[PDB]
Amino acid sequence: VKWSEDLANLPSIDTQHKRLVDYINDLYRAARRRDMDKAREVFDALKNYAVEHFGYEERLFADYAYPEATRHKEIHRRFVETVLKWEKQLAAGDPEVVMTTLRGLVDWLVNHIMKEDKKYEAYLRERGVS
Repeated sequence: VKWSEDLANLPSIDTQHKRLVDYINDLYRAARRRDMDKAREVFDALKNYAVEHFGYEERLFADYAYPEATRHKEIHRRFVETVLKWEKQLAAGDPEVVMTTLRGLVDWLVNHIMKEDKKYEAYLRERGVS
């Protein structure tokens, strides 16, 4: 996926978001090849990685006393909860269910990056974060 100005952010953050995009692409690859065991494998990995990327941002919020840390962490938390629900549907889902889930993942991620993560960039940049 492209990297518009809104999606853009701190280099180390761009690196992790792009990795989420890679996992998203891998998930589409599995569905495409109609491999549900691989799709479930990738989703699991996509899930753990998102939680670690959230934890990385949250650690930055802590380190630099980011004012809007509370709201942001709760948004992160709700999505994880959502990802866990989606995860159960893949147990008996088909390539179609994978694609619908994939669309939800994409819709949330892009909106989140452009509207929530973007709020912390200037703040962290002016404090020496990269």
